[PDB]
Amino acid sequence: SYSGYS
Amino acid sequence: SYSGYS
Amino acid sequence: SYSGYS
Amino acid sequence: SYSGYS
Amino acid sequence: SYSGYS
Amino acid sequence: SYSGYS
Amino acid sequence: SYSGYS
Amino acid sequence: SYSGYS
Amino acid sequence: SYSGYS
Amino acid sequence: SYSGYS
Repeated sequence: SYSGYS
Repeated sequence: SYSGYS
Repeated sequence: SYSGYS
Repeated sequence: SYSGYS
Repeated sequence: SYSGYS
Repeated sequence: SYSGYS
Repeated sequence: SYSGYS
Repeated sequence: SYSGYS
Repeated sequence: SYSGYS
Repeated sequence: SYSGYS
């Protein structure tokens, strides 16, 4: 998964 | 999954 | 799933 | 699912 | 604002 | 703001 | 702001 | 801000 | 996974 | 700011 800001 | 801002 | 802002 | 703003 | 799952 | 999963 | 998973 | 997993 | 800012 | 995993 990805968590945060892209 | 993705959580946050893209 | 996706949660947040895209 | 998607939850939020797109 | 809030966007996503709580 | 908050974006994502809490 | 917060982005991601908490 | 915070970005990621907590 | 990725957590943070990209 | 904080970016990553805590």
